[PDB]
Amino acid sequence: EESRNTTVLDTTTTLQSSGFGRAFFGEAFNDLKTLMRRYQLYGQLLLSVTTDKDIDHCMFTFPCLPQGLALDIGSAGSPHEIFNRCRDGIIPLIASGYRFYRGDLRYKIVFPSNVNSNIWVQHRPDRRLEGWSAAKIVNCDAVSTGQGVYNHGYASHIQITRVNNVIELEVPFYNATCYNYLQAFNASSAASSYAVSLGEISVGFQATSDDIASIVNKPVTIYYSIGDGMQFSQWVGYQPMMILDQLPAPVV
Amino acid sequence: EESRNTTVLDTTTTLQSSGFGRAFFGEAFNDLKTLMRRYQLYGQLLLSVTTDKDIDHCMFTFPCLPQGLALDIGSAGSPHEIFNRCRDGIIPLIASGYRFYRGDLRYKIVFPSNVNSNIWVQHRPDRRLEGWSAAKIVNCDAVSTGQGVYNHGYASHIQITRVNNVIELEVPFYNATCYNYLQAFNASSAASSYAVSLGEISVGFQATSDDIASIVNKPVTIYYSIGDGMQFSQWVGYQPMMILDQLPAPVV
Amino acid sequence: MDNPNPGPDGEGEVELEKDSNVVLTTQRDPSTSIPAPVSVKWSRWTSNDVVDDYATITSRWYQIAEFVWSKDDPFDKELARLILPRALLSSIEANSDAICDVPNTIPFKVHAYWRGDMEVRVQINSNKFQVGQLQATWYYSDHENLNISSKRSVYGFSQMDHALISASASNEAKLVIPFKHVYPFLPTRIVPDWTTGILDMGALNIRVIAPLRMSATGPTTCNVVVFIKLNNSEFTGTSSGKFYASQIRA
Amino acid sequence: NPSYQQSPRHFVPTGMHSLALGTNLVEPLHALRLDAAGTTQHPVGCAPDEDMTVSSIASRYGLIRRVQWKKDHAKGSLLLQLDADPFVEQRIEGTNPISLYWFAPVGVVSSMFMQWRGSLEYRFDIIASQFHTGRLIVGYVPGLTASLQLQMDYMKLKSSSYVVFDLQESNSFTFEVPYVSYRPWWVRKYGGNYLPSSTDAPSTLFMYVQVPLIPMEAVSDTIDINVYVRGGSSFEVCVPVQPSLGLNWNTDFILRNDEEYRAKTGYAPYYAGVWHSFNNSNSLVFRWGSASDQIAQWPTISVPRGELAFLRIKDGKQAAVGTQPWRTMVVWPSGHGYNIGIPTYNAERARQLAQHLYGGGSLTDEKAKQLFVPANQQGPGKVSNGNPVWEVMRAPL
Repeated sequence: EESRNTTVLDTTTTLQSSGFGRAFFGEAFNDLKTLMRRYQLYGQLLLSVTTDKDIDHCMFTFPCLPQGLALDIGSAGSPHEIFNRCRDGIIPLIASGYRFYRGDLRYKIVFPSNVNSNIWVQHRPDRRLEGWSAAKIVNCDAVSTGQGVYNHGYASHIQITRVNNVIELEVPFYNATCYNYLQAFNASSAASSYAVSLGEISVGFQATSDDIASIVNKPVTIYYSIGDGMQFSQWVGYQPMMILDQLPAPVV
Repeated sequence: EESRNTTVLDTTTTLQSSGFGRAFFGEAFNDLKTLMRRYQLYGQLLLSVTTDKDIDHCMFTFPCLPQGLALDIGSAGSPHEIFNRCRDGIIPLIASGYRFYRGDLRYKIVFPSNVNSNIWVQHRPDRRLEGWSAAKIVNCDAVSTGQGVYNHGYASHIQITRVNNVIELEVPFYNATCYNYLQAFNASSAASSYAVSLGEISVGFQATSDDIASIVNKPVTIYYSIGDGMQFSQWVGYQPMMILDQLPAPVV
Repeated sequence: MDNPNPGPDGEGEVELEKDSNVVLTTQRDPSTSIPAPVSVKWSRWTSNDVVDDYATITSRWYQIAEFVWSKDDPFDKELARLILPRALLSSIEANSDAICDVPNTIPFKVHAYWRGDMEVRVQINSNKFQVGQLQATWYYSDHENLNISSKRSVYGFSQMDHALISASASNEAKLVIPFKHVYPFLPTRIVPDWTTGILDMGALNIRVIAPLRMSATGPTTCNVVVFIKLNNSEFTGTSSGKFYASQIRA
Repeated sequence: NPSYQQSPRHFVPTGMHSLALGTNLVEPLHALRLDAAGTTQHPVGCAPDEDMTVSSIASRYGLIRRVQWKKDHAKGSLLLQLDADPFVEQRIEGTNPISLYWFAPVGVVSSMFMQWRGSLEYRFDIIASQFHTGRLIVGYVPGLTASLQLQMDYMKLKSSSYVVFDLQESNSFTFEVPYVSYRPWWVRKYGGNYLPSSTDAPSTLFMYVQVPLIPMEAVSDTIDINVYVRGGSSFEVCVPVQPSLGLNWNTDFILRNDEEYRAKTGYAPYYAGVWHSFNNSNSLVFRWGSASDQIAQWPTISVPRGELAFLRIKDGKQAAVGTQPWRTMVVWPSGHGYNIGIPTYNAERARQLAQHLYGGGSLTDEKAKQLFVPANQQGPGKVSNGNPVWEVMRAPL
């Protein structure tokens, strides 16, 4: 068995416990979950209007999942260096170790400062994620379905940029499942598609098209952390890693 | 021995204690450490974009150490009069008296007001300081390593300039050392390099290059104080001083 | 403590392991590994329908798989990746006969939904002078993880709990696999909400670790057989077997 | 309605709750949950099997190594000398420029922390028949610099702490690596992509064949040996920093070579457009936006004197498309302190224009304006695909 230990061959004298730095730094670290609650970058984008968006329109959408979005290096023309360089990040890295999770997520989106416009945010649990592809931010365009617009019944909240340009969301767990998949999701069962993301967050400005131009190419960082209630389940060993300092230099 | 007193030759009648001004000014001063907690200027700069910085990029970096950064008079073309004139400052001056310290630091950075942009701040304990040279503010440029960009695991915080343009940081002590060097640090042991600065703070705007131009040559003051938990250790006598009012006049 | 006294009977004690009418045994002590704590029954939450285990027949052991393991097999070499609930049926279908033919598997022909823990024994008759080793590793919902192909290696599975089988000891590898899945139930057939990946739970898999080694004139190969008890199960969703369809060939 | 004449409180606003904090700290939020006090609940059948915990992970062996151990090995012969750090490696034969690596779980979890300390453990599994017999040291030398990493033998190794083992009946055991350093903790071996501040391991493990294997003729001379790392019971980490590792999920990377040329960041996608300050919009110029003065800005080409250069995209598909895709361009200063990119019909018009501007001729000049592409050509005004690379077509002037 994996954890069996046939025969210890101790040489060590007892070593004093640090209590995980509690002895020194005054704080324990053994509880990985509390570390999990520190926020992490979740995504990044420049706003990019396409159609003359109506106020109804969501500016963009994304699946809301612990695993982290499929990593975005960005284009060769426009690398997102932080993923290009600072690969992945902690929370997904630990997510690598488990096959299931149940619980919530925090986000705390940061809007560009320069704009004043009021900002709404839908949550749509209804949406199924579909394939690990498109586990990512998406810029909605011309309205067709109700997907591209603000929607009624879905829970939502509206930050006022003029008051403040950073919303602090909390995403409830809502699935008719025991608990969701945690590794990268290839899909299979049509039902299985519902069984991953907590749902689908979406964001839209109330700005009219005449004003919307100011908002173009503005940065929008997103963060997240597991929101206390989160619970990973089944252990799984790690997939192979890629060393970061081993990454190539930009080269002169 | 230094503190020995072979033979007192008192003439003095007993003089009433002021209790260090407690008797008059209503407050004691004997406790130097509380004085230490008053804030001091720690650095100063004008922001200076080089490369068309990506949002990932730290705008600049600096070692975080009690001793104070290596003093910056500034260029002959552009003296920073406060160091050119008001040499050093209190906290480093007292730091002169000890060979070790252990504890924390407060900072309270002040950003330029005119900009609206949101501002992030990494802490990187990982970085070793290297030589007393470059114990100073540094403007990071083209990304090569992950040094020049925002990073995941490092603790960080984001002020919103539009809400407020002054962050109020607290830097934890994190070293695998008993306690760090306190005088100017020439380095020696490669390990010794880790044994000084609490780490390395870094700051980056989320502004895109199109907007970043507004931020050019904007002042950024920095402050600091020892954060209560700080503890100096071994006594050391002072190195020779330079009198301030003795400093030369600008001359007409 | 020693003093062997081999008899006509042989010598060593033999463990039993009765279930239903099936009974099977080993000389060696099983190398158990249990991925998870035992499952709660969960019928409470999702079935008005009559719900029943058929332990009298479901609990019988049955030979889902068997194979040679020659020395020729390279170090990190899978010998099998058994999606389990599927392979119990897929194997019978591989025998080219109906699911109804085997007493173990008839209810699936009828019931739509199913839940329940599995048991897997992996017996072997490696000769003592033969040397090698196989790890066995259950992996939930393996199919759902697209990156699994990367992980699917001994270094990977080694990190999670796993049974071991020395060729030398010809050790048996017992293996509890309590039910866990995103949904509480596995359909036995195509279902309005899903079809694909029917009756999957992920897969057991047996990457070779140490390849057989021997004197060149020694017994070149080895054999392995796998049985699967299906204990604390529950069936539900009564239906005509006509609705039932053959498992994907895999 | 009494007046409340008493003095108002006097705070300091800040825009955001702390990020790094994550413990004894209520953290206010705008829950999208309907109930004011609702919380995720775990059904007894959905109960969290796993108490995620540093030790909980660290206490798991991962295979890390596969020594072959032939009969013929000399009694002095080494088998391996991996370092006494959690960050033990196992390279995969990834053909990718970024080769992947297996890690023991303990190494992975260690990677998230600047510092670590305590004992490790190496279970050894000598996959061997009982008839095989042998003996081998698995010593531990504290404080080896790499120069001293060599010079080793089992015998010098014996000078430091070590453990002999006798393969006969039981065919496996578990060595337990000591933690021995001047430092109470120990800095991470690697770090985020940042080579300095990547201190090496305190000490190094060794394993020599103390007594050469003596197999029976009826069994194989070679014997597979496997090495399993695992965090020791004493093992622990402390300070959380950027993990030095990345998932294999997306082993993709982009070098920032400067040789390729393209629009300044935040100025893409760009489209051929018009701009009143430029030829009174009578000629096309790239715009990253529609609102006035959203001209795409461009990095300054370094043209050595006596020459000229003009852009030509390496991909026509990514080119912004007016009446035609704009595969050719000449970047010139706006005169407003930045470099506009001017679409051209072809590499030649761009060339002639370069002959002009690098000839010191002005944009205002007819020679230029004739080469300027007229506003009517804007057509659809399609944006460039992202920020496509532009080949720099240098020519002597």
